[PDB]
Amino acid sequence: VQIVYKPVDLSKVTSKCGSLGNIHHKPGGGQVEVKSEKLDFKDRVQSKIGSLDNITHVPGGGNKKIETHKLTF
Amino acid sequence: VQIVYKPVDLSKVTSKCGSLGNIHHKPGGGQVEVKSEKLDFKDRVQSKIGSLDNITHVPGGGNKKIETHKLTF
Amino acid sequence: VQIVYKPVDLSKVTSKCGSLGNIHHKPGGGQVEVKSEKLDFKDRVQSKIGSLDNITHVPGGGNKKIETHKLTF
Amino acid sequence: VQIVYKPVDLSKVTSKCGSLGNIHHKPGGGQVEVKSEKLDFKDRVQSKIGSLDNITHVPGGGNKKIETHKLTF
Amino acid sequence: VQIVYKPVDLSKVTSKCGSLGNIHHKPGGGQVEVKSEKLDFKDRVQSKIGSLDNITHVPGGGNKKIETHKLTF
Amino acid sequence: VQIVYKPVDLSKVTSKCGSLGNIHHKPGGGQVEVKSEKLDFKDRVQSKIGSLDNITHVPGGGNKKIETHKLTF
Amino acid sequence: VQIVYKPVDLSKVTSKCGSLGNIHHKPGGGQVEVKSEKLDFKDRVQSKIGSLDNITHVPGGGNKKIETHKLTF
Amino acid sequence: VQIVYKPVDLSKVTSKCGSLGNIHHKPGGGQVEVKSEKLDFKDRVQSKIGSLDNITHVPGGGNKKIETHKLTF
Amino acid sequence: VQIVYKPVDLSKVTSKCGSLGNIHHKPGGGQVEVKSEKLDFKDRVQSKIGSLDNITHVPGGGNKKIETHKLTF
Amino acid sequence: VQIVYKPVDLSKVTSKCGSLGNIHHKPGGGQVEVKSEKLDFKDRVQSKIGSLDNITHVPGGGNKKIETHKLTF
Repeated sequence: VQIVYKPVDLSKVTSKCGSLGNIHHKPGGGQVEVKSEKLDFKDRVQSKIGSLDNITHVPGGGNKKIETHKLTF
Repeated sequence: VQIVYKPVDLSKVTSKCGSLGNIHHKPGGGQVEVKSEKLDFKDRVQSKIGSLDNITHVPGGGNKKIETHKLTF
Repeated sequence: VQIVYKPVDLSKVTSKCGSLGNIHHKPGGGQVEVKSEKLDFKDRVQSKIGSLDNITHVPGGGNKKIETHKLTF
Repeated sequence: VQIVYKPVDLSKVTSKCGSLGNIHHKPGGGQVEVKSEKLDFKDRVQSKIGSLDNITHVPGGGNKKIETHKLTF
Repeated sequence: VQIVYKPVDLSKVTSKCGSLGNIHHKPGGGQVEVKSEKLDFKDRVQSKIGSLDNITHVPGGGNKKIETHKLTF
Repeated sequence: VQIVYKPVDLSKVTSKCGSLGNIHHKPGGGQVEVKSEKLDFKDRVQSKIGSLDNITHVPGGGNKKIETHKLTF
Repeated sequence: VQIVYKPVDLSKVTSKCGSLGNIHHKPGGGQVEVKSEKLDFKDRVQSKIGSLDNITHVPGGGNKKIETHKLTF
Repeated sequence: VQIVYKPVDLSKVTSKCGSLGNIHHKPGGGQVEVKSEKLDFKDRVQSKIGSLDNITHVPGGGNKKIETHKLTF
Repeated sequence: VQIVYKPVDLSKVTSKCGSLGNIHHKPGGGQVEVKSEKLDFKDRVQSKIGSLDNITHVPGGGNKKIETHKLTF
Repeated sequence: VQIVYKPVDLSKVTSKCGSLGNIHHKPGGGQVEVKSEKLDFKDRVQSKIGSLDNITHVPGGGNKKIETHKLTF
């Protein structure tokens, strides 16, 4: 068996921006209550229990490229 | 058996912007109550239990390219 | 068996920005209460229990490239 | 069996920015209460229990490249 | 069996910035209370229990490159 | 002229209570914005401009008696 | 002219209470913004401009009696 | 002219209480911003400009009696 | 002219309390910003400009009696 | 003219308390910023400009009596 894998990639993900400007993120805080008894978990688990988060994310370009290659014989 | 895999890609994902400008994110906070007894979970699990989140996301281009290649013999 | 793997990649992820500018992140704090009894967990687990986080993220370009290559014989 | 692995990569992740500017992160503090009884955990576990964190992250470019190569015979 | 692994990489992750500027991080302190009884953990565990942290991170470029190569015969 | 003023008062304002009990006042905070230019005021003026107040008032009897007597000749 | 003023008062304002009990006042903080230019005021003026106040008032009886007597000849 | 002023007062303002109990006042802090240019005031003026106050007032009886007598000839 | 002023007062303001108990005042701190240019004031003026105060007041009876007598001929 | 002023007062302001108990005052500190240019004031003026005060006041009875007598001929 002969396998040739050559996925040539010539590419760009780009952006141009003059300015981003005035960004105002001003939340009132609220209130979060979470009640549970038993938390049992495993094997690739991501969790958030009870939160009040504020995220301001202002990159000067946040261009993203995700690529995967899988060859299984 | 002979397999030739050559998916050539010449491409672009792009943007241009003069300015983003005045962005105002101003939430009142509310109230979140969550009640449970037993949380049992596993094997690739993502969860959020009880939240009050505020996200302001203003990238100067957030162009995205996702690509996957799978060859199974 | 003969396998040739040569995924040539010529690429760019880029951005240009004049200025980012005035960014104001001013949250009121709220209140978070979390109650549980037993936390039992294992094997690749990420968790946040009870939080009030504030993140301001302003990179002068936060361009990202993620790439994976897997060859299983 | 003959395997040749030569994933040549010619690439760039870049950014240019005139200035970042005036960034103001001014949170009110809130209040976080977390109650539990038994914490039992193991094998690649990351956790945050009870927090009030404030992060200001302003890199002059925070361009990121992540790449992995895996060959399993 | 013959295996040749030569993933040649010619690349750059870069940034240019005129100035970063005026960055003001001024949080009010809040209050964090965490109550538990038994903490039992092992085998690659990272944890934070009860915190009020403030991080100001302003690198003059915080460009990052992460790369891994794994060959298993 | 003869004026006799003798408004005799025999009275009670009273209360009895076993217990008041469990009182929970838990507001989410909201947001108040007030804009004006010129505030000009005088002669017995009470005012509140822009507020977010929370009052919990639980007296163990808050019985009130208000009485006024005015004789003008 | 003869004026006789004898407003005899025999009275009580009272209360009895076994217990007041569990009182929980737990507000999330919000956000208040007030903008003005000129504040000009006089002659018995009470004012609050811009506030976020939290008052918990739990007297073990807060019985009140207010009485005024005015004789003008 | 003959004026006789004898407002006899026999009275009580009272309270009895077994216990006051568990009082919890736990506010999240918010944020208050006040902007003005000129403050000009006089003649019996009380004011609060810009505040975030928290008052817990728990007297073991806060019974109050206010009385005024005015005779103007 | 003959004026007789004899406002006899036989009275009590009282309270009894077994115990006051567990009082917890635990605020998160917030943030207060006040901006002005000229403060001009006089003649019986009380003011607070910019504050974040926390008062816990727990008297074992805070009974109050205020009385005024004014005779103007 | 004959004026007789004899406002006889037989009275008490009192309290009894078994115990006051466990009082916990635990504030997070916040942040106060006050900006002005010219402060000009006179003639019976009380002021606080910019403060973060914490007062715990727990008298074993703080009963108060205020009385004034004014005779103007």
